[PDB]
Amino acid sequence: MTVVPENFVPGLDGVVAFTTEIAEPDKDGGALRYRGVDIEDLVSQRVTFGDVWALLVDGNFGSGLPPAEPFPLPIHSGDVRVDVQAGLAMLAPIWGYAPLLDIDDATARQQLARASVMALSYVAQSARGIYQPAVPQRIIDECSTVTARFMTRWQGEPDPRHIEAIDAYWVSAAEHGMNASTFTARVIASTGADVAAALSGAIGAMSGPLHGGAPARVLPMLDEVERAGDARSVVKGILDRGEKLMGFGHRVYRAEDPRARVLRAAAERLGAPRYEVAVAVEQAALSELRERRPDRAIETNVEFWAAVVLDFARVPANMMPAMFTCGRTAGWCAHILEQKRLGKLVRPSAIYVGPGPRSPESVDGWERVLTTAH
Amino acid sequence: PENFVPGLDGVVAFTTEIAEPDKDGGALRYRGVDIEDLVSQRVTFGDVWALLVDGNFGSGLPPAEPFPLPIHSGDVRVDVQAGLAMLAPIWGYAPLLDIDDATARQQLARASVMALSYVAQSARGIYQPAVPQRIIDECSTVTARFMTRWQGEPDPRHIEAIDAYWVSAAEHGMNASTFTARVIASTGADVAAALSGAIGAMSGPLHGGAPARVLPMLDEVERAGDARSVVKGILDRGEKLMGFGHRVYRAEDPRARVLRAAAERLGAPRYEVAVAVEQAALSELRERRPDRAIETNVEFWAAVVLDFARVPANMMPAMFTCGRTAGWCAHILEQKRLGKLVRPSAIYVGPGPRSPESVDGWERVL
Repeated sequence: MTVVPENFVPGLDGVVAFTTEIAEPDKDGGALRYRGVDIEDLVSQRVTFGDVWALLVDGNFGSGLPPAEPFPLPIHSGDVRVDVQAGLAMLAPIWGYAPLLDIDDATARQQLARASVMALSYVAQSARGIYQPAVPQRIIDECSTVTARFMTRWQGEPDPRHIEAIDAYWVSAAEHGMNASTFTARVIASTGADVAAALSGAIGAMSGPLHGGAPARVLPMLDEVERAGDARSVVKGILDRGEKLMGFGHRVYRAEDPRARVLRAAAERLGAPRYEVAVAVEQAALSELRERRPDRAIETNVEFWAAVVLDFARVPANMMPAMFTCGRTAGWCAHILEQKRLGKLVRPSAIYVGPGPRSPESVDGWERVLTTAH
Repeated sequence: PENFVPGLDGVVAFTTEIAEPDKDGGALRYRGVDIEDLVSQRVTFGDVWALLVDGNFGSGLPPAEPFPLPIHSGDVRVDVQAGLAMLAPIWGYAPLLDIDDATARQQLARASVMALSYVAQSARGIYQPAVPQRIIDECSTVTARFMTRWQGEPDPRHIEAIDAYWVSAAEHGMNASTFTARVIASTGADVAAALSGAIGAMSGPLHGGAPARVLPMLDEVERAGDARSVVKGILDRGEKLMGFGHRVYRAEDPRARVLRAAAERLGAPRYEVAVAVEQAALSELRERRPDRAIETNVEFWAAVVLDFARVPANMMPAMFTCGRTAGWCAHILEQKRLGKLVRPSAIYVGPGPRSPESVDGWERVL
């Protein structure tokens, strides 16, 4: 049994695994930048998601995400995350993706872009479901952005205001430093595996409820406030019965999350019908939490306004984790390529603290083991 | 960031009670039990799966249920990565966060044995009819079921060789696939999603541990007839000698020793040449660097044993994956009970603030 080092912390909390040039969540400064470019300037100027993908991955504009080729989704599992996780892995043999170790940066960059947009197409197809006929490719070819193509392939005739909402949300959710799925993408890429395998594994980590970042589960709250007309009494009733206010908690940035601000502004600008009730809930929830526990720094989670914006765009609640996955594909691809250029296998250690040497016959249940001596 | 080393190299990420690859002490132990005891006494893979996962004997891996593999991608690794992921909706796998240990353990066993069944079906391929379940039901162990599902009528000596290999390969401490399994599990995801991602990381050529590509060497020696000449020849033409190198354990890898013994005991036809190649390779290498500890890679005898059991070279990575499912499942259950997200950090060193207009290609953005 080995001694545990004095400085050991479980979960690698606060342990630096990489340096990165991709994006800076400036929590002290209250700002988020992608390759130096402020997120507010990207969203406010309505830079489309396909261009922000290229910015994060390449470090500049000029080679946006291309449209998806026609490819009917082969997986129908009843879960969107499963469909895209399995379907992406299956791309490597049919498309001829070699291991990352065997290809140059340019080929890796092309495979990342080709697979990244197919992930969005797969999500749109899986969301539309098997009980509807597909949207013809020539209808989707009318669109001029990838986001508009995604909304058309899914909804057929989407409101242009809802297309704008998704574009704001995806840009705001594209990248945010190291997290379990970004980390998983880099670990798999560090083995030299193909890019589809890395994206597939990252989707698996994204699906975990403790990953963080998924749109908050706030729709029953906003329904409870619509029908009662009083946000503060609802907010107090939730807290007084022992429940938790979804979408609010400890600060992430110094104060307001810059992403929460752009999504509140988008919901306002695009006229989301739930906007006022959501703002009334925000005021009442911050008020109640801040006087109940005035030592804690409490702020609105961006995830609160993520759910508002997606609900506006007609995204069902059980589809919101998939929409988060779709925007984060930009950051996943940027980190995969950065990890490719790094060329270092990720390999931490483990310390053994279990039982010492012992015979099989000393282990509980050995008598219930059948072995042949033929 | 002064003398910072990326990739968590050497950083301790977990403590574990599962197994001790005591390389510097010269022994491998699964829950304290020496691997040589397990293999020499012919403990079947399904019972070692339980030992690693539970910490005790008695609740072996169950047989797979009938379930024709739905993914036929041309890549066996892809078939099982995707197929495992698809198990969660049809089987009702809730996230790890939402279930108790007994339910998680049950789901790990059910999916782990389906992975073996999927590999067996993928390797047998779609151009052959499936083996009927009633023939597979005649088997008394999971490894026997695997080789029956694949080969239809497997030689029992070949089933024994596979049992030896899979137990030798079930677990070996922290590596990229085990680490990936733990990270995914630490998010609270379902166990199929963790095994699926682990298979992705396992497929990378830098992962390490897959059976060595030594069959052309063995081919040339059995043809040319003289091992030392061939070994000299390979080194002299500038190539490297597959399956031999710097020591891994203190001296002989204990998994190498049990795999060689099993090839000898089961009468593998290639055994005599493989032994000739081993002695020649170590002698020739020990001559060229006399102050270096040189040992046979276990992966050398892995290829010999697998080739004996009629595993084609392109199916050896999947055979390695099959065995390692036991360690993956053990580590997922341990991560579950640990209940702590794996959240490392990254340090920004990129450009400072700038406007979108100043960025190359801004003239192309609409």
